[PDB]
Amino acid sequence: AAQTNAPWGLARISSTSPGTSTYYYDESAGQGSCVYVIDTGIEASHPEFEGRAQMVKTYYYSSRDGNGHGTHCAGTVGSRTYGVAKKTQLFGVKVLDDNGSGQYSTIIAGMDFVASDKNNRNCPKGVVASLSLGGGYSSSVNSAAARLQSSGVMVAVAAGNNNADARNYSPASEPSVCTVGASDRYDRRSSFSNYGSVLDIFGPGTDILSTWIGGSTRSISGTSMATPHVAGLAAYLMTLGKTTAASACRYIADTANKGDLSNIPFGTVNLLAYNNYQA
Amino acid sequence: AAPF
Ligand SMILES: [Ca+2]
Ligand SMILES: [Ca+2]
Repeated sequence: AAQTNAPWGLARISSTSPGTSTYYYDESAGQGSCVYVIDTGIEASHPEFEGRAQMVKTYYYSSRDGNGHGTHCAGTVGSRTYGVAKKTQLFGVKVLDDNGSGQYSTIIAGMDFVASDKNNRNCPKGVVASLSLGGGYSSSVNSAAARLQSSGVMVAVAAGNNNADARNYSPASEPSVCTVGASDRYDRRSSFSNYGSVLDIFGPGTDILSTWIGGSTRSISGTSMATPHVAGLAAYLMTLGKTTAASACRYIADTANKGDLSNIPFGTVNLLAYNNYQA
Repeated sequence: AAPF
């Protein structure tokens, strides 16, 4: 399949080169997979989700996304126009309040929730979790992320936006998950992107168009935007049978575009997520 | 935490 005039990040993840505008992907499109978006919620009523999104948990007075961040991330995973995996099932877990804040005990509860809740869902092709959030290092947050991964979920986490070593942030610093840095449309490391040995992969993260609350769209930037490209890519590859939740981060790194990015500090991987789709 |  070919989507013309796609957002640049979608075009990038199906290309060996920067500077193109068509997203190429197998029509299976993540059908039969599931992605949990652990964030501020998802506006499931957005036409872009086509009935494939739903809220499954909140820790606040409402499950509504009053912020937008979670809706945007979900759109990059799986919206019809803006998403990588256009037929995946999207499940929202609101661990962050409408101000974007979440206590670590709530984030941990939400990760343990997903590890259990997947057993209540139909995801024959596999399960992914996208965590575009974090804070300072916490062993308990990292352990929660490690348990979620161990339970059979492909966990993708944002590296953070401090232009610093991700080793000092959580869940970014948990080794066993897939820690995602951000790039821009000219194949530069995004200026804000964290880096370091704990990064597994980069994805598009600067000036990413996606869904927003109120049935709208907008372009924003962050490692938060890179993470759902990788989460969506994992769901897509799982549907194709190319990998599994335990192996997807390795598979994505194995099959990535190598050496394309600039301003990658010495000791950080130079790997950009790539679907290797050949019509 | 905060959103990224
Ligand atoms: Ca290249
Ligand atoms: Ca890792």
